[PDB]
Amino acid sequence: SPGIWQLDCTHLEGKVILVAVHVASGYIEAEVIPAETGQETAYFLLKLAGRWPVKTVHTDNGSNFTSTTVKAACDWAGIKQEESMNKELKKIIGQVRDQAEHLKTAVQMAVFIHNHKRKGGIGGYSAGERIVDIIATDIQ
Amino acid sequence: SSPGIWQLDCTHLEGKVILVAVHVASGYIEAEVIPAETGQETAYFLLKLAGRWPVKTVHTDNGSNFTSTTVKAACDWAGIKQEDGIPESMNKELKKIIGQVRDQAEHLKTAVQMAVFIHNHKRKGGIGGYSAGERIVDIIATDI
Ligand SMILES: OC[C@H]1O[C@@](CO)(O[C@H]2O[C@H](CO)[C@@H](O)[C@H](O)[C@H]2O)[C@@H](O)[C@@H]1O
Repeated sequence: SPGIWQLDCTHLEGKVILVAVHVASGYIEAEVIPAETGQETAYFLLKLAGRWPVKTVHTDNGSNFTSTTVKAACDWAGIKQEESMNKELKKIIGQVRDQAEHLKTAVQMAVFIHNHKRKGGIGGYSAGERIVDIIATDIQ
Repeated sequence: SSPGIWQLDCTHLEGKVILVAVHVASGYIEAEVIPAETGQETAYFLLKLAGRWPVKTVHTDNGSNFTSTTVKAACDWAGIKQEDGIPESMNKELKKIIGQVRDQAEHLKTAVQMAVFIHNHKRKGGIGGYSAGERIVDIIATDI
């Protein structure tokens, strides 16, 4: 399961947030985009796949994933197309929304907070640690 | 060669600005095309980067975008030690790869990400070696 991601959209302050969750780790990446378009989705996926070993993305079946540009991006990147941390992200965005002028800044603060937050006590791991451990282990 | 050290540079192509972050120990890169080297764009890039990797230190070219208060405030928030002026065949490398995929993309920003993808997946050191992508996670992993 190291190459499995789930992608979802969130709408906030009349803007769109694209969120990718690495399913096995809970690690997230996110971008704020003007609108939920095929071009933006394709670009997002291309960035994701240049950064992590992406094999499969699970999506809602919106039209932004059907587009020919998204299909070309996925073909090129070797990606196959097919809420727990999602309500959380919204939560953290609120907790810090005041520390920032723009929405996209608060979003990236929340991603930061989420990915570095240790789960559990001493002995625990953050999501950022889990994803790299999983991938490093897979590579052996 | 600490695992937490990144170098940021900029490169210009077709009248556009590419901000590049290089994980020094592994050669792994991240990049974005931005409208101009401003404080807020730079600060936004750094905050995203720090959200995705354990960034302890960033070496910069001391450009005016880094001396801006917006960037210094981002580094402070993210706990990044900003090291300005601390010392490049990487930019030559990225530009070369960008050339090899440029006719597959309608827009430069797309060709840049494709180039980043190719660089990070390229096996270095022969069939027996590893890519920058493999190297960064092997270096950064705390519990294998
Ligand atoms: O290069 C523009 C491209 O980047 C995206 C994210 O994929 O926009 C975000 O990232 C840029 C680079 O950091 C920022 O300049 C921009 O403001 C931010 O929204 C895409 O939306 C866009 O196509």
